[PDB]
Parts: sequence; structure tokens; C-alpha cells
Amino acid sequence: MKKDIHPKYEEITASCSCGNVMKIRSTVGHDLNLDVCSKCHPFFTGKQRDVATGGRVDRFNKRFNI
Amino acid sequence: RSLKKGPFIDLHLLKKVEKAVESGDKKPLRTWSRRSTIFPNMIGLTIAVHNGRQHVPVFVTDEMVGHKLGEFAPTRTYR
Amino acid sequence: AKLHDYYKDEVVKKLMTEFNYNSVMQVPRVEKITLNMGVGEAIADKKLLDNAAADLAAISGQKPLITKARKSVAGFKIRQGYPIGCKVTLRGERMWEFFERLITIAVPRIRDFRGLSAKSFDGRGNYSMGVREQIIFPEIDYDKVDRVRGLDITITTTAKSDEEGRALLAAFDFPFR
Amino acid sequence: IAGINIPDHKHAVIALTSIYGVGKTRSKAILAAAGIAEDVKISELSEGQIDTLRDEVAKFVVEGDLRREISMSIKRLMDLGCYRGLRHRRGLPVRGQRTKTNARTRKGPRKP
RNA sequence: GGGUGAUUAGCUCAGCUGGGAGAGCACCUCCCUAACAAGGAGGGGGUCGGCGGUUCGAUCCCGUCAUCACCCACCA
RNA sequence: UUACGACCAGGGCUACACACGUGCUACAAUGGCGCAUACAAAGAGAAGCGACCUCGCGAGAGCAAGCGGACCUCAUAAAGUGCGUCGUAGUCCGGAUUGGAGUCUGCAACUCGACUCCAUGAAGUCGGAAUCGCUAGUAAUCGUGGAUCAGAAUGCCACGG
RNA sequence: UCCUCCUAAAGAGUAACGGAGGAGCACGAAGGUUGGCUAAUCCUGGUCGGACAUCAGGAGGUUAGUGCAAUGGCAUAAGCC
Ligand SMILES: [Mg+2]
Ligand SMILES: [Mg+2]
Ligand SMILES: [Mg+2]
Ligand SMILES: [Mg+2]
Ligand SMILES: [Mg+2]
Repeated sequence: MKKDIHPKYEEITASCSCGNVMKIRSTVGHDLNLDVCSKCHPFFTGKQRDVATGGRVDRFNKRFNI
Repeated sequence: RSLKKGPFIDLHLLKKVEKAVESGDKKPLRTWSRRSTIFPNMIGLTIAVHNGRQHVPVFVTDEMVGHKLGEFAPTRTYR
Repeated sequence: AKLHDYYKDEVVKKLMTEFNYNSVMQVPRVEKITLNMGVGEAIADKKLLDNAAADLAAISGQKPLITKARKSVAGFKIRQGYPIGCKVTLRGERMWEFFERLITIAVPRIRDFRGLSAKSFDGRGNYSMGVREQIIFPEIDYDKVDRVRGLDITITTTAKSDEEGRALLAAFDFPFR
Repeated sequence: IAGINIPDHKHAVIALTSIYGVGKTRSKAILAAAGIAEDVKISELSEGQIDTLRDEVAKFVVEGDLRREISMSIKRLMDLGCYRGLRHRRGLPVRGQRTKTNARTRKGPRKP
């Protein structure tokens, strides 16, 4: 490129708390250990939990213990 | 805020609702029972409730079941 | 690259049969990524634009070109030539590296993330996205930043339709809605 | 340091209270359920325990989810047409306090 | 018929070839007082006459029209 | 005097651009928060006070003695002290305002009750001109009780440190 | 006193107390060259960000720009780096 006007680029290997470790090229300087990556973030199971609202007569029905 | 057991409803307003679901949707029910809560079998009705001087009609919605009819009828008018 | 050959196998095999293309030159490919950040508030002081350029260069392995206002607008209290934003063009290897290190470890870090809009296509197959928060990239260490300056991504591809852009971009596992 | 936002420099019990949705007792329950000493600070915690703290906080509605939950509550009342909703729209106290002289918090700074 | 000047808060007026736009008294509240005045504390106001124009800015700069204030209408 | 009298349900007396009077809680380190522990006086109670015990994180709920009371209950007094921490930040100060979850009393807590738990954490960093009380167990501060009262005191009336 | 247009009657010129505007400078780059480049405006998507800021692609094709009036000119740009 422009011959040393750009930041450093090193093949680091970033790690995750739930596995998910890969060989990456980035300008960081230390392999940061982050939380769930794309392989574990709940956008495949959490879709069920995405519709978290529903049921008000349910609330009425549960209060009716009489 | 109400009781541990036995939610509250006036008898006359309970009877009018049972007569409603028996006879289906009908003309608005005029009641003064601002204290009686809402039951699920009142949803779809257009019951009118007192505000001290007039019966303001309220169309019961799925959400308004844990509340009381007077909660949807203001009493004092401001501006 | 890491994802270049991945694309060249899976996406090409998929889109050769999806649209009955007669040639491999017909299946759309992504050509560049444009990382934009219009600081706007650097009219107050240049330090903000320098800081934002630092963050952009940290995020993407390239120095950011400083973009100056094209025309004077009295509403925004700027005049022609005021340095007002930073922009990075990523192509080829750096393009794919940033694409992977985004769609892997930067979208998951979005606070309250439930999916990127799939209808947000300009009509020419190109896609755009806002982050509202730069810290979502790992390169920001929280110990040298000052603000939460947001960022904009524009994935410019050679597709000729929104359906084509969506088809190309879904094969990479794009966290749409 | 994590927990969505950054807890800084404080004892783990009281640093964790910076989480929107975690107060004195919830933070005590979290540290009890994580087996972390109350008196120790956030900089002496291992990365092998903060992950447990993330697990513990995950059993509670927090910043993103909570602020949405509160906003849903107020809006549902505002759209409901009930008295509580009406008070929310006009900015007047909902719990049933005076409006003759007090209620400067809900009304805001005084204006003639 | 010709020429000149002024227009800024409710009133009288200051205001930098740019910079929220200021002063007295009027107005608002509170003190003082039996109660008012006077006095003392806090506070708010604006079409900068109006569309216009070289301008990094138009209050003061930029042709104009609107109005009110003048001045001149001599030899004839 | 077939209503200015009488009855009923609902509403209002609780409104709210603002202004004033009297108060309570604070703007902290002579303090906040945890653990341990000391020292009162006065008073009230029979459709009432309600031990102990069990279940509730709690408000308390069930069972249930005793007491018309120098006997029983309300009733562990709190400031204090001892230890530890917090290290001057709108904070481990402030505890408003809102969102849920509830307990009680009451035929009934929406207008419009009190209280508990979880969450939130607003003004406020000692107050302009002016102005009030107090001369000794007084001012200041800390808690307790009673009347009214089914429930509802930051008010009132009392008590002691 | 000077510049631009019209009056001015298709060469030049052409008056009035005719109709409209400007100048009394600026620039050691805003001059010379050699390379390179091409606007205004609108539409669509995009974090604060909207009527309009920066970004991406589409229309459009000089309606832009020229140190300052007006006229003539300028893409091989005379415009921008
Ligand atoms: Mg009545
Ligand atoms: Mg506290
Ligand atoms: Mg609390
Ligand atoms: Mg003072
Ligand atoms: Mg050239």
C-alpha cells in the first residue's frame, strides 16, 4: 500500500470464552478473549425467545387461585 | 393491592356480563360499578361506566383485564 | 483468503444453480467495503476528527481519508472544504478479512442485537449498515477512546438487484432479521 | 471487565450495582451465587470468575431488556387509556400525590 | 413637485466595515409594611420596518419600497 | 316547607400554569453501611392487646396461651459503645419519581389507603433580600406512647435518653 | 475618467438629464509547465444525522465553476487537484 502510513497487521489468533478460536489478521496487538462468537450467540435458539411478550388473561388466570 | 384471594366484582355487573355472553354482543351496558374489576369474558363488550355525571363507554380490550372499569373513566375534567 | 476461497466454492456453486447463470462471470461478487464516519462535530475542533480517524484506522487496517464538506450549508453551519468525515475503502484481501472479522466477532457484540435489516438495499444490490457504537469492534481497548462515535458500513457489490444482493450476502451467514 | 457495561474500581458487590437492574441485594445474591467475596474489588477478580458473573447476571432482566420492558409498560398504559396512562402522558404524578403545591419532580423545574 | 434623516423591548433611547442584544423605567415573583408608596432581592421581553442584494456575518454594509419627521419650492 | 326538607348510587372535598404559611428528609466522614452489645420513662388494651411455635427474604399468615392487667401483650428503645469497611465522589450521601411483585384492613383500595420486596435513582454539595425559637435539663438531637381510628400522622398531645 | 449589455437599424461606429449594472483592485500564487481529474440538482439505502453535512449507487449532463459587474468564451477545459 502506501509504504508504512498504515497501522500494523499481524496474524493474531483471537479466543472466546466458549471455544470459538480462529486465526485472524487484524490491527489489535494482543489476542483479546471475548464472549460468544457467531457460532454461539443465540440467533438460532433465541429466535424462540425473541417473541417474549404474550398472555395477559394468563396473568388473570394465574391470579385466579380461588 | 386488592387481596390475596378472591378478586372483586359486584354481583349485578357479573350477572349483566353473563347475560351478555349468553345473548352475545348487544347494546352497551350502563353500570355505576367503577370498583368491579374486568374479567376475560367481558372482552368485546362496549360497557359504559359512570364518571360521576355521565356514562362514558369503554370498549373492553384483551389487555384491560387486571384493571377496574373506573380506571378507564376519568372523573374530573381539566382544560 | 480465509473467506475468499470459501466464497469461491460455496457461493459460486449455489448461485450457478440458483439463477441458471450461463457463466461464472454472471454471479454477483462483492467488490468493496466503505467504512464511513461523518463526525459533523469537528467544526468545534479538529481533535474529534483526528480521534475518529484513529478509531477508523484501528477498526480497519487502513488510514482513513479525511472527507471535507463538498458544499456550504448554512443549516449545519459549515462551509465548503471543512474536514467533516473520515472514510476507508477496503478492497480485495483487506476487504475479505474485515468482512469475516466483522460478521464473526463484531455483529455478535452489538448490544441488544436481533438481526440486521434485509430490506435495506439501495436497489442496485449494495447494502448499508450503521453500528451506532464503535466499541463493537475488538480493536477498541476502552483505555484510549473518548466517545461512542458510530460508524457506517457500505458493502458495494456488482449485483443488479436486491434479490441478487440478498442471495449473495446470505450465503456468508449474514445475521439478518 | 464486562457485564454489558463497565463496572469500575469498586467492591464487587457495589461495583455490580452499576448494572441497570442490579441493586444492593441482587448484587449480594449474585456474589453469593458466584462464590465471590463481598469485600474484594473488581480488579482482583480472575477471568475465571467474571465469566461466572456473566452467567449470574444472565439470570435477570438487564439494561437492554429492562429498559425495553419499562418502555413497554409505560407505553401500554399510555395506549391503554387508563388513569395511570393518562397521568403518564400529561406528566402528572401517578401514585396519587398532591398536585396543588408539590410534584415538582414530575412537573419538572418551576415555570410561570 | 424635489431632497435629507429616522425606524432597535411596553415607553425613551444606546449599540464594533461581524460576534443571543443592551441601559433607565415599565412588567413578574418574593421580602419589608396593618395596608400601599418608597426601599431591597431575584427574573423574563426583541419584526433590530419590511421579501432584496457583494458577504466568513449582515443590526450597523445592500437598491429599494412602507410610515413619520424635516428641508427647499427662487428670478417668475 | 310535593322543597333550601328526605332516601339511594357514582363522583367531589385528593384538581394544578402558579403563589404563601407550618413541617419532615436531606445535601454527609461529629457520617453511611454491616456484625456484637448497654441504659428509659410514660401509656394503652375485651367484637381488644395478642406470648410461644411453624411457614414466609418481608409486609405478615396459621395454630394458639396469657391479660380487664405493678402479673399478660403491645415491648429488642434509639442516639451510645466495640469492631470492619467506605477515602470526598452527586459517592457505599441523598430515597424523590416511576415499573413490576405482593400483605393487611375494609362490602369494596380506579379516582383516592397504609405497608413490604425487587428494580430506578430526581432535585439537592448548607440556601438572596429577609426572617424565627430558645436562658438550663432549656436549645439541639434520639427514640417511645396515646387520642381520633376497621385502615389511614412528617400533624397534635405526652414520655424519657 | 474607465469597463459590460441594450438603444445600435445582422461589418465598424453611432446621441439624449435614455434603460440597467459595475471599477479606482486581487494574486509570489490565484503566474509557468507536466501529470491527473470533471460539475449543479434530484432519487434510493446508511449511527446520532434532519429539508439539506460525510458515505454507497442511479438518473442527469455543465442547469456547475471562473478572485470581483455584464457580455462573449471555456471539455483539448480557460474549471479542480
Ligand atoms: Mg354517597
Ligand atoms: Mg444509602
Ligand atoms: Mg429499594
Ligand atoms: Mg442564609
Ligand atoms: Mg493538463
